[PDB]
Amino acid sequence: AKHPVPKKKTSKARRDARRSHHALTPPTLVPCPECKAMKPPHTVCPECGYYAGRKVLEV
Amino acid sequence: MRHLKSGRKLNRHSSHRLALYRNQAKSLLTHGRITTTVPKAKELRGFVDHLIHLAKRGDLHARRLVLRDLQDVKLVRKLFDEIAPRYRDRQGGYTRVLKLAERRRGDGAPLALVELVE
Amino acid sequence: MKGILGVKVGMTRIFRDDRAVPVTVILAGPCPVVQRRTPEKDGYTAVQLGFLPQNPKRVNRPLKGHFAKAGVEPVRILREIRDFNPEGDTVTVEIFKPGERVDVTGTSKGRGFAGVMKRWNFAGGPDSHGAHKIHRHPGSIGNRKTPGRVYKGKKMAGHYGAERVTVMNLEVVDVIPEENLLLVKGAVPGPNGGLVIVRETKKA
Amino acid sequence: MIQPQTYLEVADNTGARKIMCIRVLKGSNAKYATVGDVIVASVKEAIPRGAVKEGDVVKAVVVRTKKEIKRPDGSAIRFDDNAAVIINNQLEPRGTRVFGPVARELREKGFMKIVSLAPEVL
Amino acid sequence: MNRGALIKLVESRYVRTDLPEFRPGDTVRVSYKVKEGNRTRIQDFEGIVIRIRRNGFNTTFTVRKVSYGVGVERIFPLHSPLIQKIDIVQRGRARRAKLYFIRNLSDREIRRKLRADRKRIDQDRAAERAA
RNA sequence: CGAUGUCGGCUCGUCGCAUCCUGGGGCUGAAGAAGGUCCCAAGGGUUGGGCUGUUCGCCCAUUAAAGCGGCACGCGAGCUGGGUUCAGAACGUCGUGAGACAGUUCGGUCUCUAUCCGCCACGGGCGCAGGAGGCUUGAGGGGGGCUCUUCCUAGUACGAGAGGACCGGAAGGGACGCACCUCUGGUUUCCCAGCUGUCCCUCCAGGGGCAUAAGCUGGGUAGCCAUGUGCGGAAGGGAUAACCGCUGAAAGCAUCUAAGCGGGAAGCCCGCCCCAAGAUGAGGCCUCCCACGGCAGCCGGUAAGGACCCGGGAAGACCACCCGGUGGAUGGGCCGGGGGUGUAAGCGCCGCGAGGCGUUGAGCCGACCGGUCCCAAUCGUCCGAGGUCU
RNA sequence: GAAUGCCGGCAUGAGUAACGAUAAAGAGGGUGAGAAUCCCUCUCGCCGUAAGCCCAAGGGUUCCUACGCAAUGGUCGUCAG
RNA sequence: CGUGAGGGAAAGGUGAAAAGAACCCCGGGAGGGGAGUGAAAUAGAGCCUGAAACCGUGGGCUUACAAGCAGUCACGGCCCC
Ligand SMILES: [Mg+2]
Ligand SMILES: [Mg+2]
Ligand SMILES: [Mg+2]
Ligand SMILES: [Mg+2]
Ligand SMILES: [Mg+2]
Ligand SMILES: [Mg+2]
Ligand SMILES: [Mg+2]
Ligand SMILES: [Mg+2]
Ligand SMILES: [Mg+2]
Ligand SMILES: [Mg+2]
Ligand SMILES: [Mg+2]
Ligand SMILES: [Mg+2]
Ligand SMILES: [Mg+2]
Ligand SMILES: [Mg+2]
Ligand SMILES: [Mg+2]
Ligand SMILES: [Mg+2]
Ligand SMILES: [Mg+2]
Ligand SMILES: [Mg+2]
Ligand SMILES: [Mg+2]
Ligand SMILES: [Mg+2]
Ligand SMILES: [Mg+2]
Ligand SMILES: [Mg+2]
Ligand SMILES: [Mg+2]
Ligand SMILES: [Mg+2]
Ligand SMILES: [Mg+2]
Ligand SMILES: [Mg+2]
Ligand SMILES: [Mg+2]
Ligand SMILES: [Mg+2]
Ligand SMILES: [Mg+2]
Ligand SMILES: [Mg+2]
Ligand SMILES: [Mg+2]
Ligand SMILES: [Mg+2]
Ligand SMILES: [Mg+2]
Ligand SMILES: [Mg+2]
Ligand SMILES: [Mg+2]
Ligand SMILES: [Mg+2]
Ligand SMILES: [Mg+2]
Ligand SMILES: [Mg+2]
Ligand SMILES: [Mg+2]
Ligand SMILES: [Mg+2]
Ligand SMILES: [Mg+2]
Ligand SMILES: [Mg+2]
Ligand SMILES: [Mg+2]
Ligand SMILES: [Mg+2]
Ligand SMILES: [Mg+2]
Ligand SMILES: [Mg+2]
Ligand SMILES: [Mg+2]
Ligand SMILES: [Mg+2]
Ligand SMILES: [Mg+2]
Ligand SMILES: [Mg+2]
Ligand SMILES: [Mg+2]
Ligand SMILES: [Mg+2]
Ligand SMILES: [Mg+2]
Ligand SMILES: [Mg+2]
Ligand SMILES: [Mg+2]
Ligand SMILES: [Mg+2]
Ligand SMILES: [Mg+2]
Ligand SMILES: [Mg+2]
Ligand SMILES: [Mg+2]
Ligand SMILES: [Mg+2]
Ligand SMILES: [Mg+2]
Ligand SMILES: [Mg+2]
Ligand SMILES: [Mg+2]
Ligand SMILES: [Mg+2]
Ligand SMILES: [Mg+2]
Ligand SMILES: [Mg+2]
Ligand SMILES: [Mg+2]
Ligand SMILES: [Mg+2]
Ligand SMILES: [Mg+2]
Ligand SMILES: [Mg+2]
Ligand SMILES: [Mg+2]
Ligand SMILES: [Mg+2]
Ligand SMILES: [Mg+2]
Ligand SMILES: [Mg+2]
Ligand SMILES: [Mg+2]
Ligand SMILES: [Mg+2]
Ligand SMILES: [Mg+2]
Ligand SMILES: [Mg+2]
Ligand SMILES: [Mg+2]
Ligand SMILES: [Mg+2]
Ligand SMILES: [Mg+2]
Ligand SMILES: [Mg+2]
Ligand SMILES: [Mg+2]
Ligand SMILES: [Mg+2]
Ligand SMILES: [Mg+2]
Ligand SMILES: [Mg+2]
Ligand SMILES: [Mg+2]
Ligand SMILES: [Mg+2]
Ligand SMILES: [Mg+2]
Ligand SMILES: [Mg+2]
Ligand SMILES: [Mg+2]
Ligand SMILES: [Mg+2]
Ligand SMILES: [Mg+2]
Ligand SMILES: [Mg+2]
Ligand SMILES: [Mg+2]
Ligand SMILES: [Mg+2]
Ligand SMILES: [Mg+2]
Ligand SMILES: [Mg+2]
Ligand SMILES: [Mg+2]
Ligand SMILES: [Mg+2]
Ligand SMILES: [Mg+2]
Ligand SMILES: [Mg+2]
Ligand SMILES: [Mg+2]
Ligand SMILES: [Mg+2]
Ligand SMILES: [Mg+2]
Ligand SMILES: [Mg+2]
Ligand SMILES: [Mg+2]
Ligand SMILES: [Mg+2]
Ligand SMILES: [Mg+2]
Ligand SMILES: [Mg+2]
Ligand SMILES: [Mg+2]
Ligand SMILES: [Mg+2]
Ligand SMILES: [Mg+2]
Ligand SMILES: [Mg+2]
Ligand SMILES: [Mg+2]
Ligand SMILES: [Mg+2]
Ligand SMILES: [Mg+2]
Ligand SMILES: [Mg+2]
Ligand SMILES: [Mg+2]
Ligand SMILES: [Mg+2]
Ligand SMILES: [Mg+2]
Ligand SMILES: [Mg+2]
Ligand SMILES: [Mg+2]
Ligand SMILES: [Mg+2]
Ligand SMILES: [Mg+2]
Ligand SMILES: [Mg+2]
Ligand SMILES: [Mg+2]
Ligand SMILES: [Mg+2]
Ligand SMILES: [Mg+2]
Ligand SMILES: [Mg+2]
Ligand SMILES: [Mg+2]
Ligand SMILES: [Mg+2]
Ligand SMILES: [Mg+2]
Ligand SMILES: [Mg+2]
Ligand SMILES: [Mg+2]
Ligand SMILES: [Mg+2]
Ligand SMILES: [Mg+2]
Ligand SMILES: [Mg+2]
Ligand SMILES: [Mg+2]
Ligand SMILES: [Mg+2]
Ligand SMILES: [Mg+2]
Ligand SMILES: [Mg+2]
Ligand SMILES: [Mg+2]
Ligand SMILES: [Mg+2]
Ligand SMILES: [Mg+2]
Ligand SMILES: [Mg+2]
Ligand SMILES: [Mg+2]
Ligand SMILES: [Mg+2]
Ligand SMILES: [Mg+2]
Ligand SMILES: [Mg+2]
Ligand SMILES: [Mg+2]
Ligand SMILES: [Mg+2]
Ligand SMILES: [Mg+2]
Ligand SMILES: [Mg+2]
Ligand SMILES: [Mg+2]
Ligand SMILES: [Mg+2]
Ligand SMILES: [Mg+2]
Ligand SMILES: [Mg+2]
Ligand SMILES: [Mg+2]
Ligand SMILES: [Mg+2]
Ligand SMILES: [Mg+2]
Ligand SMILES: [Mg+2]
Ligand SMILES: [Mg+2]
Ligand SMILES: [Mg+2]
Ligand SMILES: [Mg+2]
Ligand SMILES: [Mg+2]
Ligand SMILES: [Mg+2]
Ligand SMILES: [Mg+2]
Ligand SMILES: [Mg+2]
Ligand SMILES: [Mg+2]
Ligand SMILES: [Mg+2]
Ligand SMILES: [Mg+2]
Ligand SMILES: [Mg+2]
Ligand SMILES: [Mg+2]
Ligand SMILES: [Mg+2]
Ligand SMILES: [Mg+2]
Ligand SMILES: [Mg+2]
Ligand SMILES: [Mg+2]
Ligand SMILES: [Mg+2]
Ligand SMILES: [Mg+2]
Ligand SMILES: [Mg+2]
Ligand SMILES: [Mg+2]
Ligand SMILES: [Mg+2]
Ligand SMILES: [Mg+2]
Ligand SMILES: [Mg+2]
Ligand SMILES: [Mg+2]
Ligand SMILES: [Mg+2]
Ligand SMILES: [Mg+2]
Ligand SMILES: [Mg+2]
Ligand SMILES: [Mg+2]
Ligand SMILES: [Mg+2]
Ligand SMILES: [Mg+2]
Ligand SMILES: [Mg+2]
Ligand SMILES: [Mg+2]
Ligand SMILES: [Mg+2]
Ligand SMILES: [Mg+2]
Ligand SMILES: [Mg+2]
Ligand SMILES: [Mg+2]
Ligand SMILES: [Mg+2]
Ligand SMILES: [Mg+2]
Ligand SMILES: [Mg+2]
Ligand SMILES: [Mg+2]
Ligand SMILES: [Mg+2]
Ligand SMILES: [Mg+2]
Ligand SMILES: [Mg+2]
Ligand SMILES: [Mg+2]
Ligand SMILES: [Mg+2]
Ligand SMILES: [Mg+2]
Ligand SMILES: [Mg+2]
Ligand SMILES: [Mg+2]
Ligand SMILES: [Mg+2]
Ligand SMILES: [Mg+2]
Ligand SMILES: [Mg+2]
Ligand SMILES: [Mg+2]
Ligand SMILES: [Mg+2]
Ligand SMILES: [Mg+2]
Ligand SMILES: [Mg+2]
Ligand SMILES: [Mg+2]
Ligand SMILES: [Mg+2]
Ligand SMILES: [Mg+2]
Ligand SMILES: [Mg+2]
Ligand SMILES: [Mg+2]
Ligand SMILES: [Mg+2]
Ligand SMILES: [Mg+2]
Ligand SMILES: [Mg+2]
Ligand SMILES: [Mg+2]
Ligand SMILES: [Mg+2]
Ligand SMILES: [Mg+2]
Ligand SMILES: [Mg+2]
Ligand SMILES: [Mg+2]
Ligand SMILES: [Mg+2]
Ligand SMILES: [Mg+2]
Ligand SMILES: [Zn+2]
Repeated sequence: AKHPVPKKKTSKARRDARRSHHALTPPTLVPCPECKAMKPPHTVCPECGYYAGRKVLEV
Repeated sequence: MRHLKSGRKLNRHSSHRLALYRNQAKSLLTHGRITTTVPKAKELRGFVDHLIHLAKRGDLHARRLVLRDLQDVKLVRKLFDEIAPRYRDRQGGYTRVLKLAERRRGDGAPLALVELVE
Repeated sequence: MKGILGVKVGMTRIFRDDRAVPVTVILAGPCPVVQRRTPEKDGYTAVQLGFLPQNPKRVNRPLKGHFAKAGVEPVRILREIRDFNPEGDTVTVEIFKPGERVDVTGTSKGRGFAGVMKRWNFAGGPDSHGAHKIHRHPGSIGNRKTPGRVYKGKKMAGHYGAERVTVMNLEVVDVIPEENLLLVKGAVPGPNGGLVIVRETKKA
Repeated sequence: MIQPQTYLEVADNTGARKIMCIRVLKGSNAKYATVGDVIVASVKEAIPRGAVKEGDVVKAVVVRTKKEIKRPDGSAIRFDDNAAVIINNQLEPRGTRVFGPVARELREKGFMKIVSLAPEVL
Repeated sequence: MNRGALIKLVESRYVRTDLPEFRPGDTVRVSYKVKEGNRTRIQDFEGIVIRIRRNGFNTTFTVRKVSYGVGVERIFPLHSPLIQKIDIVQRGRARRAKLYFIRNLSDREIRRKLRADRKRIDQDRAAERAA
């Protein structure tokens, strides 16, 4: 190879346009049916340790 | 292509991956429940379930087969005397994986519990 | 034209006049007529076939109304056969008889991101004599200042397969109506389990 | 499955012992010769005082191959060597006897005399 | 649906059951139907079976023999209609499924390596004492 | 000249036509067969070797043919580095010498990261006046386009003979292309077995690690594959080229042409296969939802639907696509079958012993074809029409 | 306003290459505001003419213990030259 | 920095006065919010003034059929005085 290099500085517009797909998407959260805490679905609740309606975990 | 290929690789060569499964089995069979990454948890099910099933058969041959992976005679003895008889009527499904809510801080890894079923 | 929708089940071979005959087995019918395309209504002629029954608890409301207007139970797949107006309300393997030739359309197996050697049978590069990290590379992709660009349609690495492919003029070796089974001599695109379309051949 | 550079045993009594295919006589650019195909070959080894000698450029028909031959009945046949019989421009054998078995494909390709001269046809 | 059962169903018209069970290392005589012009005859191929390649109806087996100084191998579909009959000429006992290694052995070394399978030879004698 | 890397090769093509072959023709000092010469024709095709850095060329063996040129003597941010083209060394030769030679000879550092255009693939956004779930039309693109032999007609027409057709018909090939894995043949990183050395468990027996990122060796399912299997080039229609005509004046004859009509190419248009409505010219059909509250606008709750999350997938870099989510067989286990390996351990018996025989096609056993709710897809959340105007 | 000018500041490339031998990890327990990364136990792997031990150069407090984590450590850090 | 001869930097400013922010609140701390001091605290010690490049939050106009040395001339739409 022969060391490719940028030909022109990237403009503010083109830099920020490239970044138009970078925004985070918020985390998916459901209420825990036992303690009403907001938590990812399909995880053992980190606030009360219940899952599938029963205590799985000391928290 | 990976078409219809079975079994994770876990970025380990042959002997390391086999030693990973053996070591996790000893740990799970010892404590009843462990925490790993979700991918490791899922692959550990089939490995342990097979050892538990051979324990249920109970013969000398089964014990010698199990010993190839577990090596600890006192632990195989625990597997045959205590662990296996509480699964006499259970046909498969001797382990369960439940995903944990919080990721590991240093690398974001999703975690899961693996345990023996009641 | 005449056609039917099907599932590719697998390959084997039968013996016919002391010859081994490679066959692909297709589970073709039966296919209810769910809609007819007419020149007055739709501007052309074809029959929308249905295939494989579905759990209604999975069929949403606009689809349910479409089946109900046809008086047909909920089906997994709708596909049209162009220029085909079957007389009955159901197309089965019996539209084909042994000795006929058919065109079979499937979705080919997917190579994913394929190199230029798998996709286009490029020769690649030498594996010794100083060859330097270009063993599977395409080589040159053009000229110089004229034209100073790369042609459209240049053959390059990229996704390969999982596309519609039609193999033409296949011999129907047997029909087993009791099991809605079609035996076609030769190879048919896609995996076992894949949806295929079997049409009367366009080759004379 | 024979191509230029391939060595073949000589299944006849022409005097030649080893020939080296230099051409597959099967069109513009055939890649391989099988049983029943004709090759041009150089004679690389011959016994003293035979009809053919070393350095002769001869034609021969491939009579058996190490690459197994497929048949429409679903079966196949495979020999331990790559063997040829040296022929003239009329496809006739130049020797008077052929050694070892020969493929039955030869018969269908018009080498009747070689088929009969053989001890076994498989 | 059961795609495997459907395939087995298509093959069912062609499966045969008249042929005798054999193992790699056995010596076998295959009576095989052959065309030649302007007739069709039965040619016997007799040799050691060095491979049984199993796939249900698509099982095939390979028989090796030396003919007139040259080794020959034939692959036969185990359910070919062109097989008239198979005769067990000798039971050999091997220690492995594939006997490719005998392609490199002298005939003496083969006789040493594939000795007669007494257990199965007696089994063939006991049977065939039919009523 | 604050650098436009320079021969040849390899790879990858694409174009011109002054055409090497294949298709169509006129003339022939064209009997036939085979040639010669010119015209039309660029759709496809145009082999493998020996020599030399070679381009070129010669030679060998074939071929329908082994075409000639352009693209920075196409292509070194694609590779090579034989040549050429620094520093070393030598020969011939020139020069008193230092040194010199498109003369020769041996050797001699070819730079991981692509910003923009371009190209190959894949998404996200918004649009397509109501919002949705399907199924589609095909404007316009692309892909493909090759050819040989044998046989019949017929040893006929033609020819003294040798030789040997048109037209029409049949079979078999080569290379190339697409797909596939039943068969043939590969691989198959742990599916099975055998083996050595060493260390260990537990002394025997039985096993485990390591000897590679499989210690070695003999095998090997699914998958992915070619060497294996199927299928393709068309047919057919339309308009033409060169060329050949019909009728026919100007020009009482003649003339394919000035009016008019016909025949006629592997080439052109269509036909086949694939993409395709961002075709903003945003298409069509079937079906579903509805005119909801508060102030071509806004605010919130809903509708048909959809997304999230999860189990996964011959789908896949992410994404996307597809299937499933307890009203469930989606993965995992377990069971049966297939498949591989090829007779486990233990015990009995024979041998002083290494071992052997029996139990036993046993034991082990990935992916393949299925079964089974044992394990896990719990529980849920958030979006989403109220239909501008003539 | 330019001198491939000088000094300084701050951009672009870009959330990109990389994070320095492919000897390799797993779990449980503890500490802590915080743990893949610190301590402890068990399992696994690697070196063993060394990747173990002693000495001479050179280096110059890096040694031991307590307390601590802003910076240094290619991540993290409760640990540490 | 260099074995050495030798080379050789950068770096000034709270306020009149430390009156240098007790005490409370979130935080492990860092940092901040109140309180308080001061004529002044975007004079709070990373301190006079505090330009420019460069980065960000809010608002007005505008932009997803479009060909561009990016301006200029014209007209029209919207927003503001
Ligand atoms: Mg390079
Ligand atoms: Mg380069
Ligand atoms: Mg580069
Ligand atoms: Mg390089
Ligand atoms: Mg670079
Ligand atoms: Mg540049
Ligand atoms: Mg901006
Ligand atoms: Mg950009
Ligand atoms: Mg708490
Ligand atoms: Mg794929
Ligand atoms: Mg791979
Ligand atoms: Mg799976
Ligand atoms: Mg996998
Ligand atoms: Mg594995
Ligand atoms: Mg791996
Ligand atoms: Mg990794
Ligand atoms: Mg690792
Ligand atoms: Mg290892
Ligand atoms: Mg190893
Ligand atoms: Mg996954
Ligand atoms: Mg879970
Ligand atoms: Mg999570
Ligand atoms: Mg951490
Ligand atoms: Mg399809
Ligand atoms: Mg490639
Ligand atoms: Mg390839
Ligand atoms: Mg391809
Ligand atoms: Mg190549
Ligand atoms: Mg290659
Ligand atoms: Mg090479
Ligand atoms: Mg190199
Ligand atoms: Mg290099
Ligand atoms: Mg290399
Ligand atoms: Mg390249
Ligand atoms: Mg240009
Ligand atoms: Mg795709
Ligand atoms: Mg039949
Ligand atoms: Mg398949
Ligand atoms: Mg000589
Ligand atoms: Mg011989
Ligand atoms: Mg099958
Ligand atoms: Mg069935
Ligand atoms: Mg015979
Ligand atoms: Mg024999
Ligand atoms: Mg018969
Ligand atoms: Mg210059
Ligand atoms: Mg410059
Ligand atoms: Mg310049
Ligand atoms: Mg330069
Ligand atoms: Mg060219
Ligand atoms: Mg011309
Ligand atoms: Mg020509
Ligand atoms: Mg011609
Ligand atoms: Mg003539
Ligand atoms: Mg003549
Ligand atoms: Mg002519
Ligand atoms: Mg002419
Ligand atoms: Mg002319
Ligand atoms: Mg052409
Ligand atoms: Mg062209
Ligand atoms: Mg050309
Ligand atoms: Mg050549
Ligand atoms: Mg050479
Ligand atoms: Mg040579
Ligand atoms: Mg050469
Ligand atoms: Mg040359
Ligand atoms: Mg020359
Ligand atoms: Mg010459
Ligand atoms: Mg010729
Ligand atoms: Mg010719
Ligand atoms: Mg040129
Ligand atoms: Mg140039
Ligand atoms: Mg020139
Ligand atoms: Mg020149
Ligand atoms: Mg050039
Ligand atoms: Mg050239
Ligand atoms: Mg070049
Ligand atoms: Mg280069
Ligand atoms: Mg070059
Ligand atoms: Mg270049
Ligand atoms: Mg360059
Ligand atoms: Mg380049
Ligand atoms: Mg360049
Ligand atoms: Mg050189
Ligand atoms: Mg040289
Ligand atoms: Mg030279
Ligand atoms: Mg020189
Ligand atoms: Mg120099
Ligand atoms: Mg030099
Ligand atoms: Mg010299
Ligand atoms: Mg001299
Ligand atoms: Mg001179
Ligand atoms: Mg001179
Ligand atoms: Mg002189
Ligand atoms: Mg002199
Ligand atoms: Mg000079
Ligand atoms: Mg010189
Ligand atoms: Mg020169
Ligand atoms: Mg010179
Ligand atoms: Mg010289
Ligand atoms: Mg050298
Ligand atoms: Mg040189
Ligand atoms: Mg560089
Ligand atoms: Mg980079
Ligand atoms: Mg780029
Ligand atoms: Mg540009
Ligand atoms: Mg889109
Ligand atoms: Mg989108
Ligand atoms: Mg329409
Ligand atoms: Mg079109
Ligand atoms: Mg367009
Ligand atoms: Mg076209
Ligand atoms: Mg005749
Ligand atoms: Mg005559
Ligand atoms: Mg003809
Ligand atoms: Mg053909
Ligand atoms: Mg298979
Ligand atoms: Mg295979
Ligand atoms: Mg097979
Ligand atoms: Mg095989
Ligand atoms: Mg194993
Ligand atoms: Mg050992
Ligand atoms: Mg010991
Ligand atoms: Mg011990
Ligand atoms: Mg022992
Ligand atoms: Mg060890
Ligand atoms: Mg190792
Ligand atoms: Mg091993
Ligand atoms: Mg060995
Ligand atoms: Mg093998
Ligand atoms: Mg192996
Ligand atoms: Mg396989
Ligand atoms: Mg092939
Ligand atoms: Mg016409
Ligand atoms: Mg006149
Ligand atoms: Mg006239
Ligand atoms: Mg006219
Ligand atoms: Mg006409
Ligand atoms: Mg005409
Ligand atoms: Mg005419
Ligand atoms: Mg035509
Ligand atoms: Mg053609
Ligand atoms: Mg389409
Ligand atoms: Mg549309
Ligand atoms: Mg469409
Ligand atoms: Mg347009
Ligand atoms: Mg539409
Ligand atoms: Mg809903
Ligand atoms: Mg996935
Ligand atoms: Mg992602
Ligand atoms: Mg869908
Ligand atoms: Mg769904
Ligand atoms: Mg649900
Ligand atoms: Mg439910
Ligand atoms: Mg399931
Ligand atoms: Mg299952
Ligand atoms: Mg199973
Ligand atoms: Mg079985
Ligand atoms: Mg079996
Ligand atoms: Mg035994
Ligand atoms: Mg035993
Ligand atoms: Mg004894
Ligand atoms: Mg005994
Ligand atoms: Mg089984
Ligand atoms: Mg299993
Ligand atoms: Mg359940
Ligand atoms: Mg059920
Ligand atoms: Mg919930
Ligand atoms: Mg100036
Ligand atoms: Mg500069
Ligand atoms: Mg500069
Ligand atoms: Mg400067
Ligand atoms: Mg300046
Ligand atoms: Mg400066
Ligand atoms: Mg600067
Ligand atoms: Mg920057
Ligand atoms: Mg910078
Ligand atoms: Mg990224
Ligand atoms: Mg980049
Ligand atoms: Mg990257
Ligand atoms: Mg670095
Ligand atoms: Mg990286
Ligand atoms: Mg590195
Ligand atoms: Mg590293
Ligand atoms: Mg811990
Ligand atoms: Mg802990
Ligand atoms: Mg830590
Ligand atoms: Mg921490
Ligand atoms: Mg520790
Ligand atoms: Mg070691
Ligand atoms: Mg030692
Ligand atoms: Mg000292
Ligand atoms: Mg120091
Ligand atoms: Mg000390
Ligand atoms: Mg200290
Ligand atoms: Mg210390
Ligand atoms: Mg401490
Ligand atoms: Mg620190
Ligand atoms: Mg820190
Ligand atoms: Mg910190
Ligand atoms: Mg401090
Ligand atoms: Mg640091
Ligand atoms: Mg740090
Ligand atoms: Mg570092
Ligand atoms: Mg602390
Ligand atoms: Mg430290
Ligand atoms: Mg110095
Ligand atoms: Mg110093
Ligand atoms: Mg100095
Ligand atoms: Mg200063
Ligand atoms: Mg002061
Ligand atoms: Mg002051
Ligand atoms: Mg405080
Ligand atoms: Mg605090
Ligand atoms: Mg606090
Ligand atoms: Mg403070
Ligand atoms: Mg605060
Ligand atoms: Mg404060
Ligand atoms: Mg105050
Ligand atoms: Mg004042
Ligand atoms: Mg101020
Ligand atoms: Mg101030
Ligand atoms: Mg002042
Ligand atoms: Mg200030
Ligand atoms: Mg400031
Ligand atoms: Mg500023
Ligand atoms: Mg800015
Ligand atoms: Mg803004
Ligand atoms: Mg437009
Ligand atoms: Mg617009
Ligand atoms: Mg303007
Ligand atoms: Mg105006
Ligand atoms: Zn909870």
